[PDB]
Amino acid sequence: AGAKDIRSKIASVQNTQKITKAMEMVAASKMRKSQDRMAASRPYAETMRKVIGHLAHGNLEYKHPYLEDRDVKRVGYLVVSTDRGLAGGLNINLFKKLLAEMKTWTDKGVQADLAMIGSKGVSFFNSVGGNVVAQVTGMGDNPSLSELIGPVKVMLQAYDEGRLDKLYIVSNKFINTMSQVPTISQLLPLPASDDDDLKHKSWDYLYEPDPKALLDTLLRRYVESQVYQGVVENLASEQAARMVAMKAATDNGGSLIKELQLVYNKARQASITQELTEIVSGAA
Amino acid sequence: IIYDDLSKQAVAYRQISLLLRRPPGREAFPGDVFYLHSRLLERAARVNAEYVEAFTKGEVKGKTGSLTALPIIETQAGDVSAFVPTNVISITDGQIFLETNLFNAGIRPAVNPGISVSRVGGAAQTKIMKKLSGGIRTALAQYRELAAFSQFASDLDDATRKQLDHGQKVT
Amino acid sequence: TNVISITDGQIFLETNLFNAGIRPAVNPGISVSRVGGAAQTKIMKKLSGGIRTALAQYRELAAFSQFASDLDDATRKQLDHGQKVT
Amino acid sequence: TMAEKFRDEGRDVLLFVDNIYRYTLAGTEVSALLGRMPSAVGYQPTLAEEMGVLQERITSTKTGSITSVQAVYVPADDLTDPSPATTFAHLDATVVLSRQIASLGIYPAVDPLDSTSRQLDPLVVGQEHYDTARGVQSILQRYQELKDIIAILGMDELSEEDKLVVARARKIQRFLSQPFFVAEVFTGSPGKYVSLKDTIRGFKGIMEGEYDHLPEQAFYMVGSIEEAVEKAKKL
Amino acid sequence: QLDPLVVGQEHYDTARGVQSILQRYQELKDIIAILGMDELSEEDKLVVARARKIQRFLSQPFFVAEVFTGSPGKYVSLKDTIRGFKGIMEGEYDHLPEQAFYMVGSIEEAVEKAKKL
Amino acid sequence: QLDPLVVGQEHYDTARGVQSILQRYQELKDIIAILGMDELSEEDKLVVARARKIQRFLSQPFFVAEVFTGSPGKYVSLKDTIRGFKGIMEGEYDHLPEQAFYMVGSIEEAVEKAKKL
Amino acid sequence: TYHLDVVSAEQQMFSGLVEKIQVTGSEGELGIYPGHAPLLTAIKPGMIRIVKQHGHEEFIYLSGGILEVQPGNVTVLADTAIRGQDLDEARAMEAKRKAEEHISSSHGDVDYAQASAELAKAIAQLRVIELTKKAM
Repeated sequence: AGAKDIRSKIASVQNTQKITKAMEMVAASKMRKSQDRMAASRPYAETMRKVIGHLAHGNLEYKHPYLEDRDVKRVGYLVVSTDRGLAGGLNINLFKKLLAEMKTWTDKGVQADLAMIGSKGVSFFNSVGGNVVAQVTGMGDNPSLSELIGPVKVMLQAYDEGRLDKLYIVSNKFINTMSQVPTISQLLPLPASDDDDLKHKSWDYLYEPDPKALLDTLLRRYVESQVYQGVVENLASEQAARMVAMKAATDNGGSLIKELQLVYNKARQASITQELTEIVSGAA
Repeated sequence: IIYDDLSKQAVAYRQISLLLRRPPGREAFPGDVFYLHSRLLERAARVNAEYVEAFTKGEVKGKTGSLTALPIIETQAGDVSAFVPTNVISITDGQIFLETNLFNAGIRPAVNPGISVSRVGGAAQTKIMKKLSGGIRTALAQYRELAAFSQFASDLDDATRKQLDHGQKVT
Repeated sequence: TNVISITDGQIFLETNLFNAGIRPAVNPGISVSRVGGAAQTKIMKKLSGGIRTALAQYRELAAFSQFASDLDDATRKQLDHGQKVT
Repeated sequence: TMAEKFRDEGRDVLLFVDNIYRYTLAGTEVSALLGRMPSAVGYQPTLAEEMGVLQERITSTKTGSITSVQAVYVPADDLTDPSPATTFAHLDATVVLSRQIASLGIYPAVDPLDSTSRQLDPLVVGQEHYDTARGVQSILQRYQELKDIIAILGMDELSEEDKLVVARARKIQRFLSQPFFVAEVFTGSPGKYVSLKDTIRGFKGIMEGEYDHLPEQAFYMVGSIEEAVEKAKKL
Repeated sequence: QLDPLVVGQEHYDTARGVQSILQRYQELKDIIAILGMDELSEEDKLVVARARKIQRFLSQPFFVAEVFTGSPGKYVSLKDTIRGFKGIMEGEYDHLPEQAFYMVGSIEEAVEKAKKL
Repeated sequence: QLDPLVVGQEHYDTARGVQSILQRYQELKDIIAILGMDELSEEDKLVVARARKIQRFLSQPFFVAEVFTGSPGKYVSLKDTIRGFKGIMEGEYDHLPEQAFYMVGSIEEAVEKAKKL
Repeated sequence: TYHLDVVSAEQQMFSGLVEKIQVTGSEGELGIYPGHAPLLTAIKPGMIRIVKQHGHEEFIYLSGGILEVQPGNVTVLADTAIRGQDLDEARAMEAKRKAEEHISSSHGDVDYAQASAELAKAIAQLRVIELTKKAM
């Protein structure tokens, strides 16, 4: 206590409030920019998926591995996580959801395998002891496809090499500025989609050089694009969670100044009283 | 008239009071410290033409006299809530707050806008200065808060960028 | 505030360090000894010079303890050395 | 004791005290001059009695009333200091003026959220007046935070309930403006005297969507609402 | 009397462990109150959750407080409390809800109460 | 009395330059702590490398402190002080390590010490 | 004329009506005119020639991609950087190495790095909850 120490603390709580207000403004702008960079990604994936749909399960079909439901000896996971704290409950809600289902799987005697995007997940699963075969970190607020090729190349190679039997991406889904749900979704073998190419009996492509050679690259590009989309949705969700977290923290700081100042007033009055009483009652 | 320190006057009044054994009050300043400055600064007045005519017995008739006062106060650590500094803020018509974080940064005179104000305002300001200077003060205040936000926030919008660099020109 | 002025040094024992387990609860950084090294054996005078700086750099980094997952691995070295010497 | 003379003539009086805090302080100075021991925070020992023997003559006798409007200064921004703590024990109402409501161009710049009166009780003011005041207060104090949503996320993010809440809060806020007979000098508009019934009706109206069909500037500086509509007629 | 030679090493180490982690909990409260609990390290949330368990397990229903709570009193021998607290600190009971520990006597009355939630 | 019209623009500009360098280094200390040093621009890494040397060079072995450290003491004229700091800030010594400046004295003794390390 | 979309995985690179294009298809250099029969091919890294209706030419550099033609729309699903099988395997080896050896890189968000450190410094040793008697 002592009025001056309490004043020196009130000053620092006000400073903290002035910091978190700025962090909330920054996050609220980066969220808009990140969800611009988000919706700019729809066209590539849509137009590649229509092509795959026509080419592989429309009016003719191919027996490529990625498209059919072989049995499950072990399962691979691509994990999207942030590189920055203060996001709130995002990352560990996601990690608890993952762990629940990787446990469910290993109950069946199957093994699970992980690849990590972002450093928070890396540190977490290196603490808990899950297996990580590849990782990429330090993407920051500028994810790019040039950097994702590595880990998903690893997971795909290990898929068609037989060492994996199913491939998932775990990530947060930015749905509303205020709500964001952790989701696990499957991207091998390829989830069936609606709108069969019944209308496309009208055309077929001049495949050059060969259709079986093209579909094999189209599917890789598609999977890479879905991983990138997941990374960017999670990156928008990171901002949309950090901003609400800093909102809450600014209101907690503002609600704590109101107690610190009552304690300060009490100390001020006590000091005035006990000084003036010492002067008067001490003199004669 | 410019009182160099109305703070060092309060201290001398306290001294010569406690040596006559008069009972003290808050901060050990004598009970009537407020009445010390009040009866001083309230002499800084503008007095109308009838008062001057009736005082000098008709030797001056058209004029109105006046006496401006600029009392100087010293604040510990920039605390304007202490006994004596807050007494005088209640007696005068405004305050110019000179900020150490500005002065040490070479901003001289370190006039802090927002916290410093004049309660007579533009009625005392010559028309041209009233016209040009109308918006300067709040512009600087908002620039000075925005320039604090900008400390963390790289990549600002180019509306706020044009606000910031302009405030910076004027500062 | 009289005896702190009269004496040649101070050993500040703190109740937070005492509760946390650090016993004896001497708080360096606050505590001082104006005679300093002239009151030591030259071995201790030699070795203890590095403890002062280990703890000084720790007390400068200590604020980040509650964010140590974030830190870079040079400051993490310095911080864990400070913890081990404490 | 001049107001008491006007009271005894059977009138109703209004007594303004330009600062009650300086009354308390003159009491402290005199006390220290007479040499009595200090009490709580340097204030005289008879603080509460010196205050009460004043504030206790301002009451409604059978013959007449004195009503007091007293400018209060609170030292050190502290509502616990013995001087405010004593004064507040006597006040029945409390109106706060705000710099922000002034900068927004609404006058008089009273603050509807911090102003209080311990006559706002269904027993003494009736249920309609009570719940109307409570409604407009809740309206404004939701708008108070919707405005900070808008500040950071932009107007687009709000539900289409909250956009109507904002559109009504803005019109309630405008309708609190009034032209005074004394303000003519400043704004040329002839001052209005708004009987209570008219205020209760105006706000019962705005708060329930009636008069959602006319613009917000038709409420500003108008007077009664049966004039707000006729101003709206000719924008 | 709380000295290893007066009270035995195990009791002493138990008391000092309880103090250590209640204190480490005290240091965390400011950052929890401002930034919310989610910014804690993953092995600090563990400390908070064990400290909040210990705080409850220090509670006890007295034989003279029946008038105020109805619940009957308990008499917890020493041998048994210094076992319960080791249980809580070493993470043996790290799977119970906090309210299992509120107003119970032995650790064996906490585990039962947890069957009722 | 630290203003141009009393001490000369030479001394004044050197003083304000040293204060500027140390201020920017204080800003960069925590970006270093959080992001590591390899993230800085390579003129910022020069601000750091020069700030550390300026920070060392302000130390000096006193004569009376000969009894605490056993080292002999040094007297440095104002000419050599201005010349030394004005040299460090201008990159005339980016080829020396930091420890060459600690408890050294004049600047001519920093170079004589660098050869020895 | 026909509508051409050049899109990467990241962002869209062109969209507008075209009179003709000339593209270096993997099998051979090819040219597409309005109504071209549906075709699907890889393409090699290199330029692509557009003529925006009213004949205004321009050139674009691609790292490869896939060209998909329908009668009224043609789309080049470009990509951000060269693709192969040696290069992708280099990337896969580096990514495994960064896990096998727990190499942790930093992000570049200097703004968060400044605000986080100012906040960690401000929030320290306040002990307010011992001082404000908030129970908690």
